Amino acid sequence: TPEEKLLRAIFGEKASDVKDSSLRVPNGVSGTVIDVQVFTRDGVEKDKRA
Amino acid sequence: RVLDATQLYLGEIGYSPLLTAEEEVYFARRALRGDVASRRRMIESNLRLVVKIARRYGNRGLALLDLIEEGNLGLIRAVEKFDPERGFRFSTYATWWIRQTIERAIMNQTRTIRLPIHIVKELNVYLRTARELSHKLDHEPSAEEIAEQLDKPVDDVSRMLRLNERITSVDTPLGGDSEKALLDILADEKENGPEDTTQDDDMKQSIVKWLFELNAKQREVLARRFGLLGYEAATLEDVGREIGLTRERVRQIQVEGLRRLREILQTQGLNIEALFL
DNA sequence: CACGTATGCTATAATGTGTGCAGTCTGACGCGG
DNA sequence: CCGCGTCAGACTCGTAGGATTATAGCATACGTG
RNA sequence: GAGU
Repeated sequence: TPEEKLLRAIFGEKASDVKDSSLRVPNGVSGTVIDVQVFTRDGVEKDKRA
Repeated sequence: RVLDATQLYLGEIGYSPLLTAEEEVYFARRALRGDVASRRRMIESNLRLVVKIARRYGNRGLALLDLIEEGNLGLIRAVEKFDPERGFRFSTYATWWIRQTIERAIMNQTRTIRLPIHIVKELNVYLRTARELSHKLDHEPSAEEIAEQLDKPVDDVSRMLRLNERITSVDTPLGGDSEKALLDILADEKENGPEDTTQDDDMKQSIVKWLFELNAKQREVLARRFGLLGYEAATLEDVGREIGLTRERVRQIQVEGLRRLREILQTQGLNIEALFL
């Protein structure tokens, strides 16, 4: 919208290529992470945590 | 009485007499000449063959009647391109055309999202290869195992297997219980939120108020150039041409107006900074 | 020209379907013989 | 009359995702950067 | 599976 054109011209802050789909804790559940499991395909370079 | 489409059609085909070789040849000479009657009689006499073949190719592609019609279309191509002079029987030739046409039809129509023939046939070779692999490995094959067999890219194999992902109906009720379907859960992601709609009102209206704080000249330059209070995002030349010739002066007043807004923001920006989430 | 999508042709003879399920509920209210 | 058909059959809550198959092989034809 |  023209408003965000003007505002992003004012602040510069041109919006990046990447968004945000991070998995977060569902609201009002709260506890301790006791285990994590990672699954990667056969060919993709693995995560450091994996 | 007897109201099945299928039964009616099969009865009608039954009442046409089967041809011998010499008869087919005589008829067909005149059919290529354009006898009309000859073509009709050869078609109708050989409909029963179509049904025998469509019986085989059916199974899971399409409705039997659907297969029969496509098969008939193949048979017509065969009657148009038959060679009576060549000693080969008609039924032998027709079988090729009928099978061909049915298969091509089921490669297109069967898939909701129409898949081009090339993609479909590629995918099929991936499948048949998977079958051989699975027989001998005891295990159904991975994408990369199939790819290693073909000596090809895993990305290729993966993309094809993704396309094979078959559809789920939005109306299918969930959980073995005729309670509620997928539609009942599925959001409109594009449609925000009375929240979001009201926030745009608030945003747009706060910008009006902010624009009026500035000079009459700056505000008008900003409004016309942004296309905010104007209609069209008037270019430098357009805004200058309507006000002050100096195209350069539009840039100057515009950039000046942005910097006065920055001042308002450093002072009263305590509201503006919260627009960042 | 190439890349993506399409249209096409193949010749031993073969020529009327079936297939996968449905399981039978119940008290009422109309509709052709 | 008999018989065959069509129409109805409480309200909110929950759980969980998910299934199947297969369409040859090759040469020409049409549209876009 | 939860009250009706």
